[PDB]
Amino acid sequence: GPHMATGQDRVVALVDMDCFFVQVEQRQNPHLRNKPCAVVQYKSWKGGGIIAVSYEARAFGVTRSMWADDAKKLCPDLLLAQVRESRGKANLTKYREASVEVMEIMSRFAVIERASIDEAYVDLTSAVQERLQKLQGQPISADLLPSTYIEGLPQGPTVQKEGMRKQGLFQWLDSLQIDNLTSPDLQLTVGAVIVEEMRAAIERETGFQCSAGISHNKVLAKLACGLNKPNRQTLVSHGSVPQLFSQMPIRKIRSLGGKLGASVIEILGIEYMGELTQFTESQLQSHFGEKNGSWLYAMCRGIEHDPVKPRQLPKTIGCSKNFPGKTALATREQVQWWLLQLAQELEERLTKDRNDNDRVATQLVVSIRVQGDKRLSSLRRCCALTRYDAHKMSHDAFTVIKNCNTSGIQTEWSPPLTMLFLCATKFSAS
DNA sequence: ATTTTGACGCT
DNA sequence: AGCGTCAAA
Ligand SMILES: [Ca+2]
Ligand SMILES: [Mg+2]
Ligand SMILES: [Mg+2]
Repeated sequence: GPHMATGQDRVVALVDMDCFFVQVEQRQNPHLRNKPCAVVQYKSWKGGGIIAVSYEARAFGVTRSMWADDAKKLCPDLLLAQVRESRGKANLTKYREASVEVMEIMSRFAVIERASIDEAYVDLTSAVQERLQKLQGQPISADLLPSTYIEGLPQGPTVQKEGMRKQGLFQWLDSLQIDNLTSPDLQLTVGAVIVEEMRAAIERETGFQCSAGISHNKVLAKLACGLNKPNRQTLVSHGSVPQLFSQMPIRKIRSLGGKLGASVIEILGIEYMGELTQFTESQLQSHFGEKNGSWLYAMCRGIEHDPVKPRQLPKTIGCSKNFPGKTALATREQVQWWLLQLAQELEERLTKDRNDNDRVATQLVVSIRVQGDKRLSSLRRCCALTRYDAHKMSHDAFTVIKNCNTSGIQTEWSPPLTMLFLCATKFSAS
């Protein structure tokens, strides 16, 4: 009771751009705005693979990973924007640069952890304390929270979505204890005010809309974010966790969407996150290991301590290309030419990175896949990255992989290569 | 024949 | 160091 830590010590937000690559293309081409549209890579095979989908097109059932020919079967008027191709491969530069726009805006408000090209965690604890001091116990107006949902509300004794949103927000604000600067619910509420301001700044200065979750840790913030998409933000309080988790499939919590979450379900014979509360910490550790067991015991109670790491820039810079089916590289000069294309894109991005961010990569990671291999990577080998030189980098990658060739033949390559991947890693300040 | 990414844990 | 997991668009 009095010594039971409740995981209410921080205010953490997760901001995620809505249908991000689509929004980048729609900002560039106004003909695509407010339309069912998608972003596609390549075009020859089945119209290209869809990698992002507007909410208008999602209403027709269009999804990511769909071939555009099939998506057009669901959505005959679907508009498409193609990823740029350079040196024979898809090139994501436009989206990386849009991401920088958004991340630099967010960093004005607080320390951020770049979580992916279009999402960042925000540690708002300090900013919240300062805003609380400036407000002088003044109550928080619903007008400061015009796109915020309070998960779990309204409850107790309208048929429209905005009307529900407002009633729950009213109930929340009417219950708030604003005279206590230490109340975690008030801190989350002020966090939500700041996130409204952050999201307005992002939209004003880029045109991009986003959603956000606000809660006491990264996992709950990430979950909250997805509850009301697009263009809305959701506050998940500590008190909301029991009800929220009671029907929440385990696979919806970050890191449990894969094999571990499957084993939790299988071994324990449960379906929802809240059912985890009925096991002791030692039981969970026995099944899933010391670290996972401790994490699960705390997480099913809404508690998690993983910090928002101060890192706005990616730690690796990589280029990769698949060679599916019959395109798999079967000659030496094929392998070498594609290694060079990858190395040239890598050198461009690396030189830009060094100029912008005062750092130099020191290691080159070469990874390949062989035809008929189960895994995504069949082999991974490192070498020194000493010069931002695409010919040297491609030569060194070839040197470290040349020995994979089972061909007794000079020119030929066997087994054929279905994937090449060059990654620059191990950055040092420059 | 989703493809092209990025972070982190285990041994 | 190399492999595997989990996740983004
Ligand atoms: Ca997104
Ligand atoms: Mg995202
Ligand atoms: Mg997504």
